[PDB]
Amino acid sequence: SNAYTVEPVTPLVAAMYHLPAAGSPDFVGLDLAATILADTPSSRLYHALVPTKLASGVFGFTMDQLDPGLAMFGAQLQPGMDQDKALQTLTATLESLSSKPFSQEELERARSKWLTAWQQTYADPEKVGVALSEAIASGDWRLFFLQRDRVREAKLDDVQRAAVAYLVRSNRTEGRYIPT
Amino acid sequence: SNAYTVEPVGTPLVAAMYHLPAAGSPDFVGLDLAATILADTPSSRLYHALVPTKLASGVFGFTMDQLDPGLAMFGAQLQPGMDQDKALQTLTATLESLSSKPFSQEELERARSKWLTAWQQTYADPEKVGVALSEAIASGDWRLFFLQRDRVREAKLDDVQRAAVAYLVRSNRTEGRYIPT
Amino acid sequence: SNAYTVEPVGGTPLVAAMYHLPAAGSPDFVGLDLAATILADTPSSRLYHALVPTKLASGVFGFTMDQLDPGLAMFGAQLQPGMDQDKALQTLTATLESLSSKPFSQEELERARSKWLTAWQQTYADPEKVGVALSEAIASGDWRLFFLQRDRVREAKLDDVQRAAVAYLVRSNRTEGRYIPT
Amino acid sequence: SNAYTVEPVTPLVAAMYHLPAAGSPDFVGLDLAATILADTPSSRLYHALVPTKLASGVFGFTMDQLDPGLAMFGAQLQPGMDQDKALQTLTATLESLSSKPFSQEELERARSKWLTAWQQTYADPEKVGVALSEAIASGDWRLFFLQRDRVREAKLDDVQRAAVAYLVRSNRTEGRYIPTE
Amino acid sequence: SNAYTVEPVGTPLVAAMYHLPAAGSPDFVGLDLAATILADTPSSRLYHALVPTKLASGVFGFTMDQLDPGLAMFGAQLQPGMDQDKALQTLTATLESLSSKPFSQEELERARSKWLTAWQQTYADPEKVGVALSEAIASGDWRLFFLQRDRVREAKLDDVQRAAVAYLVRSNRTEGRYIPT
Amino acid sequence: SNAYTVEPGGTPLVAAMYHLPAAGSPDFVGLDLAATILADTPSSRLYHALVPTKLASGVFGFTMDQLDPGLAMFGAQLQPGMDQDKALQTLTATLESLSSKPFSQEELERARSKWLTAWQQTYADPEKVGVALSEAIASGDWRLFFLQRDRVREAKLDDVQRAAVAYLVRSNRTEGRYIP
Repeated sequence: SNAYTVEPVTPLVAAMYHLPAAGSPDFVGLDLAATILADTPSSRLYHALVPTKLASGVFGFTMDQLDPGLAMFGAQLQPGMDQDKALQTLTATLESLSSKPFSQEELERARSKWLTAWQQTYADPEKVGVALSEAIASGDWRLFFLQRDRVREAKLDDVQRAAVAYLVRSNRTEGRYIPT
Repeated sequence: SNAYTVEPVGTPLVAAMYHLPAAGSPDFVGLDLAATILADTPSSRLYHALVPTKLASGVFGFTMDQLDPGLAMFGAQLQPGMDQDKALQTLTATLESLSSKPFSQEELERARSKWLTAWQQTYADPEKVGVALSEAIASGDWRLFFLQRDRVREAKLDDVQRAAVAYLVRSNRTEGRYIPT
Repeated sequence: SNAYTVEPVGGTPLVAAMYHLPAAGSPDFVGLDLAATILADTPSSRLYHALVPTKLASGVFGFTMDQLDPGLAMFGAQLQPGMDQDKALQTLTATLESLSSKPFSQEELERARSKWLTAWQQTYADPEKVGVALSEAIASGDWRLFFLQRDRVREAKLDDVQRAAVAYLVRSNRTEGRYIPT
Repeated sequence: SNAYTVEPVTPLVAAMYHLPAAGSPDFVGLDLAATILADTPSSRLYHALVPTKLASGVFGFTMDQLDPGLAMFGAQLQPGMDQDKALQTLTATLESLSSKPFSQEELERARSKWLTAWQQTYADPEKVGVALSEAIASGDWRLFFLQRDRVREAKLDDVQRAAVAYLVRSNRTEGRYIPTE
Repeated sequence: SNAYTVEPVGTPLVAAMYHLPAAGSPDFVGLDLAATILADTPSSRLYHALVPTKLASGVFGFTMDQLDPGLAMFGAQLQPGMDQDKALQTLTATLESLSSKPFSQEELERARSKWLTAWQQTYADPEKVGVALSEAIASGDWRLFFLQRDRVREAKLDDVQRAAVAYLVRSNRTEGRYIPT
Repeated sequence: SNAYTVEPGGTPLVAAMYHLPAAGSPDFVGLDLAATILADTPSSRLYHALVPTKLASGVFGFTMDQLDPGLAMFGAQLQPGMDQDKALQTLTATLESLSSKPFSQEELERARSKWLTAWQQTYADPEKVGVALSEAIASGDWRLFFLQRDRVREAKLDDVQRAAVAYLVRSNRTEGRYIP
């Protein structure tokens, strides 16, 4: 999944987490969770960061073409903002979701997002060819199809379990971009 | 603006078409954004009204000011057997009774973001900007491409609610059915 | 439908034959849409086979253009310097206007049908593209057309596509033209 | 042609000029001219407007799908920038090319840009169909190839002559967009 | 090559992949072209063997050289309740019994047209070309981007035939099933 | 950067490849930009030395960071008749003689604007940004997607001149030729 949401109204902080096995319920869980966490102003990080003036915009990606595969969350700040506080709020928000469980509505939003994208990919043999090759490079051709099936059958508590299981300190690495 | 959301799982369709306000009206942006709250994502007024209820398999909303007259089109795709008169009726009553379920600020922010994200994609592409400018001239004012953006940027909930309420009425409504024969 | 098929081997003369489309609401419209792909698209197309292995042409093309009023179908051939433009135009129009004695095969229809439906599914999977296709159907006079054209294509019989091409690809509807560079 | 070049780093001014018919041997001259005037940091408009802090960016398009067809040039400014000066500098630049004629280098850059986009169009059957359709809507299907040929054969003097002939005060309309802050 | 063809008028899949010869070997393009004869459009060998027999609903075939080893993968899209054993065995047989049903010139021509049209689209876009040259160099030979093209242009029926029968072999096969949970 | 510019046995081509500096090196952006000036549009150095004079029908220039080691590739497309050795001597001398004909400020602005235009188009599209951050991570540092845009923004003529002259030298030149 790919999310980058910036306010209507450049330093950057990031946090990255190792993903589970490509073919698992947890992987599809965190793919969906990343959308809920970073996509649109309704998302967890935007709501946590922007209205409160700690960040100018937020993003969340799951990057399966890396080995290790990574989920990467972050925020772009304005010139004079507090990187320390921005990074602490970001990781706090991401790592404390048993305190703030996903809603069915949020799950549905992400599921719909994910499946829209798969359908555009499938309708196009050029895109299907790339995706299948990414599947064989991940280890199994069936993944392309398997993952769609996981996403259609995903219940709220799997996705809750995936994110709580993987968005944890022991699996966190931080970054900041501080320009010259 | 552009919305089509279906359920995660030939096909009969029902549609309601509304005339838009003039592109230069300070209600035009109201409707654009309204169509998104109304028809985009599982969270939209139409999806929620038509799909868990099993009245339709998916919903859409489009504003197409490339036409004369300019139009908003909202519709639902049904399954083979679903009651077509029930889907249409629910469809229109959803669109036309927003005074009874008013837009939230969160709904607006959701629609404003999508709109501005689309505008910035147009803007970064000189080919798309040239198209967007000549469409603005075709609607009678080259400024409109930037004016629309500034109006979305400054759009207040009060103004979006009023525009949708003034324009999504039965007297501005043209119904359509497509029944694969 | 849109097709431009070239071979793998002054400037380049082009000859062309123009015909008119049926109304977009007519059964025939998709017939002619599917036909132009059979006539003009890939080395297996009727035009390509008549003009290119025979060395009359460098490539062939076929487009249906309903954004015009009148709506127009355009077929043509790309020439090399030295090739007879009249003999090309001669053969191009003979192929188009004699399908009556050279009827589409089931397999040809399936080739054009598969292409058409793939394009349709790609359009439908994108809200942006659907919004455009819907506005074009409205402009055409029936928002239903976006879906109806699809339904008509998936159910397309060989006899109906033949009859459509045979009634529209006729000399009385035909206007020839040529581009010679410089 | 399409051009929009901004400073590496919502007010706007614009001037718009009627185009000759597509089949006039003036019409590609203006196409190429517009690129010279409006594309990249080497453009006549960028040079006059941007280092001088009258605009953050400039643009220029030929819009042949309008009737009447237009050449549209314009500038985007930051809020405190003098609108009247940017606008007078823009038009002055466009309408005084007899005192600063095109160089062969400029024609070459802009000719390569045109022919590159034409080749990109030509390689896609879908884009060809639309271009052929627009040529027929402009007056003649042959214009699609014939404009390529003219661009290929375009001499500096013809491009000079067409710009100078059509970019004059009797052929232009002005505009400003002053946002409602 | 890419091929994915489905019947017009929650689904299992059965497949078979084979190792390609090295990119730079002469048989490499034969197999690229072969998979198109085999898998692309309703006239393809897989389609005739699996769709009218109602042994499959759609077929695909792709050669993926970015992979190491490179593979050609062929497959069938199934309906719940269709014979999976039979589909795969008819699939694997079709791909392995080509010598009894040799490729026709017309089939070669079709495959070549598609290959070169795609190659021309890559060459037309600097960014794609750079990507393609970059893969060439990773193969250990920049020239390959250009050589493959010339190889395809020259390709003879006899060699495309031998390449396929040399490589689409039970010796070189790995088999797959995807059944929905 | 990617550039291929053509004029209005089969097609032979000749090439010269040079190792790029590290992506995080302050010379990387320099060479990215220099490739544009050297090979993009008729006004490019290679086009001017090779095309008007008829030693080639087109020229090209890429920097390919996704390789290990990263390369600048330059080349020329010839007509069936032309002399390959001459094209290659003229291509290499141009590339290796930039002390003699320094980049202008104008050249640089055209290169920088091209580069930044392509960055804003990526940045505008959340899918594109995700891919670009993956390469950045694969290149060994996520911050590069941004740092390189800041670096292009601030790139001065003399740094760009110096980067190009330092890397486009006889000791870094591997030649190649394609003759059908």
